[PDB]
Amino acid sequence: IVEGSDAEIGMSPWQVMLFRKSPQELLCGASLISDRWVLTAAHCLLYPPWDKNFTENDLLVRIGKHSRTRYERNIEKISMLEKIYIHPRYNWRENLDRDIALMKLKKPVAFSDYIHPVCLPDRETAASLLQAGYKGRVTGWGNLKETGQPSVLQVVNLPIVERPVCKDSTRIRITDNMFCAGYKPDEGKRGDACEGDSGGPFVMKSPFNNRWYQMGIVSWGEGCDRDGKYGFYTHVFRLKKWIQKVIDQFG
Amino acid sequence: DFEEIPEEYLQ
Amino acid sequence: EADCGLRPLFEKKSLEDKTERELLESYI
Ligand SMILES: N=C(N)NCCC[C@@H](NS(=O)(=O)Cc1ccccc1)C(=O)N1CCC[C@H]1C(=O)NCc1ccc(C(=N)N)cc1
Ligand SMILES: *[C@@H]1O[C@H](CO)[C@@H](O)[C@H](O)[C@H]1NC(C)=O
Ligand code: NA
Ligand code: NA
Repeated sequence: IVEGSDAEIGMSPWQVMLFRKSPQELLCGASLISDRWVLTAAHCLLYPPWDKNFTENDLLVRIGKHSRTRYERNIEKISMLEKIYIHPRYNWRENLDRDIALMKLKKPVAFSDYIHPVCLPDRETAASLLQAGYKGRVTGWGNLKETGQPSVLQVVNLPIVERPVCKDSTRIRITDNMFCAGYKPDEGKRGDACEGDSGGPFVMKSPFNNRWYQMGIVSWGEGCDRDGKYGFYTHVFRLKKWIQKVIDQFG
Repeated sequence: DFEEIPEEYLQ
Repeated sequence: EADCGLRPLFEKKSLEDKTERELLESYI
């Protein structure tokens, strides 16, 4: 996260770290959506242009974390993966369309003050909240700058950007399964997700029921926090039918 | 720079 | 979950975090 701040304790209790077993290192962010299911970006697991193809046994999920590097004894919980499900129409060839994956845990994780699931949006909440200018929040342990790394989880609030501005910021073909967020050059304030924040949640707090909803997944961006560029996020509601289908069939 | 995690979780 | 999206250290105890108001203020 570039130009963010340290998270408060328990501020993002659905935040998950995807951790490589060997060598031991941060792979990506992710989010807890139930006691057994974790949501992330497909490109965290499968990206052939960079020879990335992780299987279940390569990774661990670490939940309840605040410190990036410490083993947070008596606070974090570490889970093994039973199975990975990548969207069947994930477009890694072109533009990362449908950049979404689910991971089923081997065993249910116990909820605590530091571990708690985020809500997935319904159509109405998505319609109400996914509007240009409305702000969401992104969290992660990724790079502090485009080209170092944070001691603890970082957070930044960013406004959703109008689709034509998103499109005009890039040569990539944008789809309805993506949205973008960030400040414009004229707006002064800045901030963005970065490498390592991939897969983490873009959340919004509903003013109707005071619950946090995951509207996006950190997906891609041209550099980090560049003027005139924006961060792109997987549109969670647009892919919710797939999410439900996987959970219904395999849960 | 990562602290080793308990061996029980590794494979 | 029925209790999804309500944080034990915040919503569940009616405490606000330091910047959530920034979000609310944008929901015009
Ligand atoms: N081709 C054109 N013209 N545009 C699309 C570029 C997509 C690509 N951009 S990139 O600059 O390589 C991303 C990056 C990599 C390393 C360090 C910093 C930033 C990118 O983001 N990719 C390529 C495949 C995976 C994904 C990724 O790295 N995602 C992580 C990520 C990086 C930055 C952001 C952000 N919001 N700035 C978000 C996610
Ligand atoms: C990735 O790994 C799986 C399982 O080992 C394999 O079947 C697949 O062909 C590999 N390559 C992909 C998905 O592009
Ligand atoms: Na364009
Ligand atoms: Na920018």
